[PDB]
Amino acid sequence: NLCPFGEVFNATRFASVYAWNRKRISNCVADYSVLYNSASFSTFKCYGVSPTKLNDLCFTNVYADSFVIRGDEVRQIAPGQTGKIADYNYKLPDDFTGCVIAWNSNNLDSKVGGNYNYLYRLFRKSNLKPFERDISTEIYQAGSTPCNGVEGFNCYFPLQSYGFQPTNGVGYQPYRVVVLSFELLHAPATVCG
Amino acid sequence: QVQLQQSGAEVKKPGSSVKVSCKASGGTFSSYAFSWVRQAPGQGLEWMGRIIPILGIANYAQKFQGRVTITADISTSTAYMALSSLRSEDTAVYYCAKVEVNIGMDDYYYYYGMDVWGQGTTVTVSSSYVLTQPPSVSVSPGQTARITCSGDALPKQYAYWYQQKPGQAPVLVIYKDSERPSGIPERFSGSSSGTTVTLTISGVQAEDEADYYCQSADSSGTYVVFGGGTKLTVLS
Ligand SMILES: *[C@@H]1O[C@H](CO[C@@H]2O[C@@H](C)[C@@H](O)[C@@H](O)[C@@H]2O)[C@@H](O[C@@H]2O[C@H](CO)[C@@H](O[C@@H]3O[C@H](CO)[C@@H](O)[C@H](O)[C@@H]3O)[C@H](O)[C@H]2NC(C)=O)[C@H](O[C@@H]2O[C@@H](C)[C@@H](O)[C@@H](O)[C@@H]2O)[C@H]1NC(C)=O
Repeated sequence: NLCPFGEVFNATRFASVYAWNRKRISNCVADYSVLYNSASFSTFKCYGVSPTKLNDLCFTNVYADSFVIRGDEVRQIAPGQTGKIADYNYKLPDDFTGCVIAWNSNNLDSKVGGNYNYLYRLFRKSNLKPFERDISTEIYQAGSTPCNGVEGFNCYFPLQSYGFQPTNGVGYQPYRVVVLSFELLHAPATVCG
Repeated sequence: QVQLQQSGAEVKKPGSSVKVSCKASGGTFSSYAFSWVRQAPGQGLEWMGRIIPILGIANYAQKFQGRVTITADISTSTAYMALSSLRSEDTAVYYCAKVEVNIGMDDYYYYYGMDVWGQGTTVTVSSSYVLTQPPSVSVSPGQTARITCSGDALPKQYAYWYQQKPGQAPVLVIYKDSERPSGIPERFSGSSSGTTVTLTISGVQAEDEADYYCQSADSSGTYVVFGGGTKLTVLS
């Protein structure tokens, strides 16, 4: 009857940015007042459609992508951006229809001594296309020597750990990101206000 | 290393219905996804629809409104494509090819491109987004040839190249914009810049003389599309 927005935001567990979870939501009336009019949203930008008129819009299908990144990396999530996240981890098209919402999660996702349970992809031989996710651990071969599963010697494991700690500046603190995409396919519409 | 043996040839009158079935032997069926391409006689490759069996998700090209329906039986490890309201224009060879896919434990799937093709099934009956591909390029037997492929959705989606020698099923030689399959030799190379992709053949042989088609999906990624085609013949 209602879209499970509460399940998506207020969840006990959040995935790392490289293995970003996607949940397809469909056949549910959506109340966007709670999402739009909620406290502690460090970032909330909608590109395709207006948040004012968001509540009365109607789409075929809506996807909720959710993951965790650093504070300095929240700016990269926008369309047509570049970085080690926008290129090797999570990419949005320039025809983006939807919203990006983020909030400060320093209490939940930062353990004293370092949270090494949250990772991102550092090295990769090609930008991925939008909405594509690579979970592989194949070693990045930087040059002549074939890696062959052995790291070092111009060969590294391709994922780095964020390493959150409580005593970190806001920019180096973890943030919880939820990206909402409106598929608007050539089919019967199923979700709206 | 998985093979596909599609069913035998069929003949029907206009208005009939044809079922074509390609058994896939080897590997694990639930891991793969399948799609269907038809080759009009003497004309380019044409995609109809794909299916992901383990999720039971299938989408078809918009030109076949409801005539075609794709299904599969994981129990039998076969894929069924069924066409109805047959017409003469439907006369073609129908290929069934394995799409290498990625399926997530959350509702995520990304389709990629067709790596393994079936022998083929010839069926006879009688009674808005495009990839722009140069129709034909010729090149000298020691030189290098560059074939382009241009659509406005190419930053959003990947591109794949298939080599169709005459009287042959297509063979994937370049995938994911610029990747090298284990089979195709080192001379084949790919590259993408903006809304332009090129296929590169180093020191082209006379072996490498065939039609080449670039396949990529819609901006939405819902429909795949094929290039008009390119005849590379190496001039003597
Ligand atoms: C998930 O929701 C819980 C309930 O919060 C309510 O639902 C969510 C969806 C949202 O609409 C909230 O606005 C609602 O209140 C969270 O636990 C509750 O969090 C509230 C704050 O949102 C917290 O109130 C606090 O009260 C003090 C006053 O002493 C005030 O100064 C604070 O600023 C704060 O407002 C409640 O005490 C708390 N309730 C319970 C039963 O635990 C829950 O986690 C919490 O959220 C944040 C704000 C911090 O309090 C965290 O330490 C805490 O885990 C939500 N998130 C998760 C991940 O569980």
